[PDB]
Amino acid sequence: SSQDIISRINSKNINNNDSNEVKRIKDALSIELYPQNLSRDNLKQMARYVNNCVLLSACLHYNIHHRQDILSSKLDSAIVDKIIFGHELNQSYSLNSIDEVEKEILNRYDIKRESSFIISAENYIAPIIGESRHDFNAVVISEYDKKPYVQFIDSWKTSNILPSLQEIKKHFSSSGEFYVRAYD
Ligand code: NA
Repeated sequence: SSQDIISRINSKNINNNDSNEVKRIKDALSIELYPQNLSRDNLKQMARYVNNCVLLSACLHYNIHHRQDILSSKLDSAIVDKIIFGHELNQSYSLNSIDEVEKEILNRYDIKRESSFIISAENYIAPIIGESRHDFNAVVISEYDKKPYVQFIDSWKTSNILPSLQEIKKHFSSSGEFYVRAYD
């Protein structure tokens, strides 16, 4: 798979309107197992390893999928997805709150055991700039004899890379859509 990334990122079959973006990605991206059942501490180490929020979140998603620390950073999510995964990842319908994101993810896990997702928020409050598009990650953690829970992961937000639901909710007002996507 990582060799397919290398082929895509260096290819000449690219619309020149996308050239600078692909170059920014190529410049940032580095290419170098974790257990099948991840722990919260595993996720912390993976989030630290990878660290632009769209690139970071896609890198982390990829690493989680392969259970290995492969991609890191040293942007249109469609272009990023095409490079890292080889296609755009299919999205959910728009969701209206981070609470609803959590519920949808728990439902997907309940039915299909799908456990790792990229979240795209429209009106995330970033420092200084305010409401803005922001990507981050969510993984379902299953600890012994405990109900599965959603761990949000924001590898960009280095002050708190594993926020609680309460903490991440601080970064939203009622303004905003959310979308969930995942590599299959
Ligand atoms: Na926070």
